[PDB]
This record gives sequence, structure tokens and C-alpha cells, in this order.
Amino acid sequence: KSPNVLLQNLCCRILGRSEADVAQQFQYAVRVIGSNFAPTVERDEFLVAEKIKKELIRQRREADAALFSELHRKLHSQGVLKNKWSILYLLLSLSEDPRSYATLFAQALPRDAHST
Amino acid sequence: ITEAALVRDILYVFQGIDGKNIKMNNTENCYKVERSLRDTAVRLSELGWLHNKIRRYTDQRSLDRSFGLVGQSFCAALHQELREYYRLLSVLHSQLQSLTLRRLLVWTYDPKIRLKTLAALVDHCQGRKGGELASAVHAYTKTGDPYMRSLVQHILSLVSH
Amino acid sequence: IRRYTDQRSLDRSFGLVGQSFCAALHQELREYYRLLSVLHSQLQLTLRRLLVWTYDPKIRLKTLAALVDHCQGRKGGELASAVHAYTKTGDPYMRSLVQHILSLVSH
Amino acid sequence: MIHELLLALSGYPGSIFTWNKRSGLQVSQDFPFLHPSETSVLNRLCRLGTDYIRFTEFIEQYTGGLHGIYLRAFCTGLDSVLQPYRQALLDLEQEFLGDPHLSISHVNYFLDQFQLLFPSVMVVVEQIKSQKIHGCQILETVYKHSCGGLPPVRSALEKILAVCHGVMYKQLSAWM
Amino acid sequence: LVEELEAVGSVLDLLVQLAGSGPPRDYFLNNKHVGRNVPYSGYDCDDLSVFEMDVQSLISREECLCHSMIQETLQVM
Amino acid sequence: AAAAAANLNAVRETMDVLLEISRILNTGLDMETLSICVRLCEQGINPEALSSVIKELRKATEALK
Amino acid sequence: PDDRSWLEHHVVHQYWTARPSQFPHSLHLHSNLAAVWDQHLYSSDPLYVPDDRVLVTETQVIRETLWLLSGVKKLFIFQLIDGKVTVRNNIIVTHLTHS
Amino acid sequence: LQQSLELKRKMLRDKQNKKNSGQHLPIFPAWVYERPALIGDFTALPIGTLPLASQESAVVEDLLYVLVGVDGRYVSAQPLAGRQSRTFLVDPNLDLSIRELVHRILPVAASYSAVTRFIEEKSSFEYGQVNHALAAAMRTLVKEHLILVSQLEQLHRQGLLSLQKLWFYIQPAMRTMDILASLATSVDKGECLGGSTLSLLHDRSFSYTGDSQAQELCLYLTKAASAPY
Repeated sequence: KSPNVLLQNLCCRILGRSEADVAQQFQYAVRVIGSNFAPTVERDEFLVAEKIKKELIRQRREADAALFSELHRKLHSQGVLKNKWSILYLLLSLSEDPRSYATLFAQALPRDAHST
Repeated sequence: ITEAALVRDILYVFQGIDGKNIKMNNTENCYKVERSLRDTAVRLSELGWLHNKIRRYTDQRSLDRSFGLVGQSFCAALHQELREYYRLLSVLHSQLQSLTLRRLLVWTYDPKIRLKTLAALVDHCQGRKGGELASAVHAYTKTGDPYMRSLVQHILSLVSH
Repeated sequence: IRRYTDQRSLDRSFGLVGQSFCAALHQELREYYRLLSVLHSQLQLTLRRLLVWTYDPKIRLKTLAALVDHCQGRKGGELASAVHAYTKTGDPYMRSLVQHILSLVSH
Repeated sequence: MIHELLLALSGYPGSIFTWNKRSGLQVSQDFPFLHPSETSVLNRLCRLGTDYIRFTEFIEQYTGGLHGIYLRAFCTGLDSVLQPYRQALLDLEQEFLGDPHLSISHVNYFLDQFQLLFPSVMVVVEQIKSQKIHGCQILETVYKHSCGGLPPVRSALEKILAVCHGVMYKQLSAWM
Repeated sequence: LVEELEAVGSVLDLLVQLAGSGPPRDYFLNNKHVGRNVPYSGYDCDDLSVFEMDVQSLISREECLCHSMIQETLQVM
Repeated sequence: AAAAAANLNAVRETMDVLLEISRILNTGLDMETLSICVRLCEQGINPEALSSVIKELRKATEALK
Repeated sequence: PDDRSWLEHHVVHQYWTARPSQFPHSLHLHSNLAAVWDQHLYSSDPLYVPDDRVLVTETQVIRETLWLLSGVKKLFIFQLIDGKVTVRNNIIVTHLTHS
Repeated sequence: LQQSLELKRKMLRDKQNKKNSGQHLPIFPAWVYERPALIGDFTALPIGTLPLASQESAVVEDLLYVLVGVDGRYVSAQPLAGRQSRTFLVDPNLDLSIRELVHRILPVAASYSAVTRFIEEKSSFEYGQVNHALAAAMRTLVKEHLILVSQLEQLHRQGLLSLQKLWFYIQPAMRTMDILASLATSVDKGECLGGSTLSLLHDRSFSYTGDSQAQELCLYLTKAASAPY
């Protein structure tokens, strides 16, 4: 749909409450999401796959890091997805271990050496 | 000639099989090409050169009962580790149906060390049986690296059964 | 500004407060690669032969070429007796550039 | 393509593979549609299918003439070990019906654990054929290789031996 | 403002649908000279290029006038 | 049509692959909420910016509980 | 034409009657082994002279086999010549080459 | 070249005499040392007569190959190798303007050739568990270097990477790599192993507080090194 009503669909999905309950959160969400609708950094899905690999090594599951390569194959096999970078970066941002230094290793280029 | 054919050839020399325009030449040296790009290939084929020694050894000694039950339990672990190496290769096969990823150096760099440790391990465990064989696996767990210590102790649990 | 930094990072007598000043003058060398990097990218840029782009810096550089002579001749905590001379200067430019560098230096 | 190979391993070699009864599944064709080193990859895979075809011959004769009901129990256990070689062939075809990009390498990879079972029970079956055993000393020759050393050939023959003793538990109850 | 207007809603319900029926430097755009703010910013020529449009928007009226006084009088003369 | 359903079958596959990757990273999003986030990802989105809101509303689904 | 059209649609009419077979196909090597091998055979120059086959699909074999196994015969495939079974050689699918 | 074989045996004899109940320190096979392709750093057209903005693309491409390893087209990795040390030979007709900047960018490649050989020679059992753990967390710093040049490769394929942008991109990593190369030289020159290279690392982790750029690096390496102790 249109993105502005889709934000409202989000705020009804995650909360068990309707929009009539609390509207401070939706205002603060508008403050966050607005002016961030365009990736101003490089969108290489290759780096994002190699970050899930580092993440699954950090959780000590090498079998999961090696099935991840077959699942990363399946995206290539269909190829119907448009930004492969965004959805895997989103699922990586909400990473969780079912059971330190992370900014020191690889991140996407800032574009301060290019016109944004 | 284009690089994408060479990528297909390189994806077979990891197993220990000649490619098509890259083939094995001089057994105790690496694969030889039939300016920078030509020099890159010799470094990627060394993983398969390491693979040859482990694979030819756990092929032959698995059928031996003159090498004992211990030695065969070592062969189980060696072959079990070789399968896990071919999984990646199958993925890389299907993922292409001109591109390099530094000709897959970033993929190969972590299995390269998992091959080098085994390349030492097959020769320290050569021509031994039983507890004498067990002591030869016992030597390499005196390491500070967590990657190596995680590698050897899996084999050691199987050999001492 | 790069000559001064080229010599002070080799001095162990300039200090670990001189090697924190000179390492807050390494960021001011990197900022000199954050300036023209994009003037170079838009080449295939003319804006009155790029005379606007020598008038936001050439004042950065002017502030940081005064400390490259005034604090050239000091070593150790006697130099942090004279970076406090540029947060009292009247140019509100220089006061706010050094109010940030002295924050890194006073760690 | 990856339904023909699932026939050449099970017998019916086709025109991509030439079978011989002594040792078969020869493949020496050039492929412009595959890679030409696929023949070597296929050879490594072909080692398994040769052994499965030999086992089915030995299973065919009982459940040179022979008398012995041990041969009709040894074979019966050898049937039960070959059912996870049947299931592991159904799984592949079920994948290939839906999946478009899977290739020869998936089968060669996936059936690498049966390049340990089959070559190591091959020497047991060829030992019982080459010097013919049809007495009760077949069981001692089984107990020598059910010691194993590799887990597939260590645990497969343990299934078979209990069934052999189960037929002798009718013999030794009609005795007793 | 609507936060303090909710601390009348039908007017804002009227306004959200009339928000497309409307009409069809000083000393702070890129001031990096005066101020107690840190001068530390990199270049991109897409803060200055929409500072060249802040002048060109004045000039694009003041150039359309020079075209639209001679055409407007040559269509009547 | 029919060719519009074979494409959607090839999209249903891809969504299940992203579903596996979603469940091994153990996101609190179920199949429905993730289908809002994929539509957001189609229009272009910064998931650092979505992730900062989702890390707050998931802690504020339990704040008024 | 109201009866023949329904017949044409909801009955196959292409492995038991004089009509060339059609079916939408999914090409590309992993299921294309018959056509791939045909082109390979022709490129090697036999010299040519094809085999007389009418191209029947996969599931039709399955239905015909099930009827042969149930106890009936004299189907379009698997006829008797004196009471001895005989396989038709006009069968080939878009895969397996019929070897 | 020849000298590493000597070093390893002498330090084997140290632990042979020190313990008289511990026999036979294990060594690696000879092919680990023999092949110069397990390490990283080792026709031509007249490049000078070409336009400037195509010379830039050419040299950026060849230098990118030299960064991880392999001898490039117009930049070659020279076989000096007398101790932690690497030199490079650019073709001597490159335009002087480009050439000065290229020479300014080359020390991070010498400061990678020094890094890869340390992991090879000081991973064996005559250098012990502490040097194992030290080289094993420096190998991770090699991996994270490997991943950046792939983003840069995808960038250069689209005609967007230039020597200016590349020079900007390696500016944060220059300091880290130089600290690593000098540390490797110091451990090699003094024949430090065991705990004598846990004193140097405590000193070097104390040494930097300048930007917390090199501080986080050395603190990570001294935390990794002190687990086997």
C-alpha cells in the first residue's frame, strides 16, 4: 500500500493495542523513520551474508553457518527479490541467540568520498 | 578466453579433480595454468593440493583391517570432515547457472586452515595403530588457538572409542 | 600542517599528550581528505574555478597552522598550557574547533 | 538428468552409462552441456552403484546350487540395510521435482555416507562368494567385520546377525 | 502544535484532506564561520547545490519576467 | 492469470527462504508482521531506522503489560 | 464444436490415436536430458536416420502400467503377440532418452 | 628465506633440554614452508602514452590485486624478504602525479606482507600456545581486511572507484596495519616467545591512548594472548 498507512499496520501488528490506545509511540516512530527512506550507503548483499556468517560463528553454530550458504543460494535461484540487502540486514539487526568488538570489523562505505 | 570458464575449472580442483583449462602438472607441486589473473590461480588450487593427501589416505586405510579398528576410527573422522568440505562446493556449483569474488579467496580462506591442520595430522598419524595412534592425535591439542583445539578434539573422541 | 604532524608522531619526548594532540591532528589530516575527495569525484566541478571551496577551509587550515607554530616549541603538559589560549581567542571559529580538540586531549 | 543417474546406480545404465557385469557404470563421454570433469565426479559416485547391483544379485539367489537356510537369513538382513538406500533415493527425486537449479554435485555430495557403507560391506560379500561359505562358519566371518572400525559397517551387520541367530533359535528349540 | 492542541479534532480531519488544494540568504544556510558550533563537515556539493537553487528560485521568476513582458505585448500589439 | 501465479509461486519460495533465515535469527516478528516489513523493504527502507523503532515497541508491548 | 471441444479438452487424445503430442515444457538441462542427448547424437553425425517414436509424456506410462499390473491387458501399450509380452518402442519422454 | 629453518630448530632444542620428561616437539611437513603461494604478497602495454583518467582506472585495478596478494599488472611485489620487509616496483613510466600518490598508498601493502608471514612461521609448536593465540587473532584481522576489498571491487566495476576515493578508504586502516607490522618485526627480531611476548604486548597495550584507534586493537590482542597463560 502507501507507506504512511503501512506504518500504522506495523503499530497494530507488534502491539496488542490499537492506535486509539497510545499515540505517543507513533509520533516518535514518525520522528525516527522520516528522512530515512533511502540507503545512503552501499547495498552489497555479499557483505551482509558474510556478516551473518560472522554472527553465527559468534554463536558457535558452524552447521547453521553452512546451511546459510544453501539458503543464500535459494535467493539466487529465484532472483525475484529486488533488494536482497535490505531484508537480510533487517533480519540481522534483530538478531537473537537462542543459546564486544563489532564496529571494528567490516561495514558498508559511508559515501563521504562521493556526492550523496 | 573468459574468466567464468576458469571459475568452473577451479571449482573442481578443490575436490582434487582437474578442471578443463587448469589441470594438474607435477604431482608434488600445485596446479599449473595451461597477467595478474593468471598468477592468482596457483594460490587457489593449493587447497585442493592439501585435499589430495587427506583424501587418498582416508580412502585406502578405511578398507584395512591390518591397520586395525583404531585407524579405521580415525578414517571415519577424516571422511566425516571431508563431507563438510564438499557441502560448500555444492553450493558454489549451483550458485552459477564474467564474475569473481576475488576469485573466491574470501570463501576459501577459512577452509584453507581447516585443511592445513589435517595435512599435518595425517602425517603425524602415519603408520601407527592403537594407543600409539592416539598419542599422535594427542600432540596437536596442546594449542592456544580455539579453532585448532576445536578441530582436533572431535577426532580424538572418535579414535578413543 | 602535515609536516608538523609528520615530525611529532616520531617524538617520544613530545609526550603521550603530544601524541594525543598529534592524533587529534591526524583526524584533521583525514578531514583534508574528506574535503577534496568529492571535489575530485564531480570532475567529469567548476564553481568560479572552485573559489567557494577555499573559503570554508583556508580558515580550518588557518586555525590549525597557528598551533603548528605556536605549539611548536613545547613538549608535554606545557603544551596543554597553550591549547587553552585558543578557546579564549575572539574568533568564534577557532574557539569551537579547539573546544573539541582539547576534549580529546584532556583524556 | 538427475533421474537417469538415480536409475544408473540402481541398474538400467541407459546411454549415458555403459554397464559391465564385472565392474560397471563406465562413463567416458565428452559433455559440452556439462563440464568434462563431471565424468570423474561421476566415477567417484559410480563406485556405490556397482556395489548395490552386486548386492541385489546376491539377494536374488536366496530370498552353482547351494543348500542352507543361513543364506536365506543373511540375505534377509541385507534387505533391511538396503531400505535406507531406497529412501535416500526417493528424497532426491522429490527435491528435483520442485527445485530447478540442483545438479549432479548435490547427489554426489549427499550420497557420500554410502561410499563408506557399500565399499566396506562389499569385501564381506565378495569374501563369501570368492571362497564359498555356506556352513555355520559364515557367522564367524560376519563377527570379524561387525567389529567394524567405521560406524556404517560396524552397525549394519549387527542387524543381520541377530536374524541369523533367530533362525537358529528355531533349530535349537526343536532340538531342546 | 497538534500535541498541545490535544492537551477541534474535526478541524484537523478537515485539514488533512484540504492539504493539496493550496497554491500550485538570511545568515544561516551553510554558515560555518560564526557560532559556538564545531566547524567539522565533509563535502558533497548537495548542501551547496541546493544553496545555488535558493538563488536560482529568485532568478527563475526574475528571468521569466523578461520573457513574459515582450510575448505578452506582442500578442496584443 | 496463470503466469502471474507461477511468478507468485517463485515468490512464495523466496518468502519461505527468508522465513528460515527469520526463524534462525529468532525475530519476534511472525509471518504476518514480517509481511509488512517486506512491503516496506520493497519501497526502499533503512532497516537501521526500522530496527530502532521495532526494538522499542517490542519493549513497549511489555511496558504497559 | 460443443461435444468435440469438451472431448478435446478433458480427454488427452495424444498417445492412443493418430495425433502428435503437445504439452507445455520447462526446458533447460536438469529435466531436458532426452532433447539434449538427441542434439548431441545428431551433432556427432550417426548419420542421422531417427527412431520412430511419437513422444508420450511421463504420467501416461504410470496409468498404463497400473492397468497392466491390475490384471487387465490389451491396452494401447503392452500388447500380446501369442500371449508373450512385448513393449512398444514408440515411447520416449522429454527426459531419460528411452534407454 | 633460508634462515627460518635455523630459528625453528634452535628453539626446538631449548624445550628439549628444559624438560627431560617431555620428548619430541611436533613439526609441520615441509610443504608448509616450501610453497611461497600460501602467503599473501609475493602482457604490459606502455601505460604512459594513455590518457590520465584511464591510467587511474588501470593502476587502481592492479593495486587492488596487489593488496590481498598476487603480483599485479603494472605494480609488482618484489622478492626482497630480508626480515619483515616488502618492496614494490611500479613500472617506471607512470605519470609522476599519479605515481607519487601510488607510492603514498603502497606502505599498507608492505604492512600486509609483513603480517601474513608471521602467521605462517610462528604458528608451529616451537613458538607455543601464546604465539598460537596471538597469530590466531591476527589472522582474523587479515580476514576482515579481505572482506573490504570485495566491496571495493564491486565499486570499481561500475566505474566509480578512483584513486582519491581509494586513498580515502584505506585512511582508517593504515594506522592499524602499521601497528601490526611493527609488532611482528619486534617479535621476530628479539626471538620472543611464551611470556617474553606477553611483556611486550602489555607494554604496547599501555602505549596507545591517542585516539582509541590502536588501543582497541592491542587490547584485543593482549586479551587473546593471555588465555593460554
